[PDB]
Amino acid sequence: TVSIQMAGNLWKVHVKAGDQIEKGQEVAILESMKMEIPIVADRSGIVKEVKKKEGDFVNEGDVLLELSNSTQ
Repeated sequence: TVSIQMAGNLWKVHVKAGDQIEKGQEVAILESMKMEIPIVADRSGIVKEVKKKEGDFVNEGDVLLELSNSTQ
């Protein structure tokens, strides 16, 4: 699974089900602390599903997405 690491609102998201990501690739952006901060893939994989959308509330450990390689 991949998850947000801080409280905020999920400024934008760049994945969809069936997309592919690689460790350290950008995946979303998080608005908090009166800044915007990138969110990067904890691991590579095909995206199985996305659990969030643009502007949704997010938190530390709150899920962003699920993979066709999430350990498994």
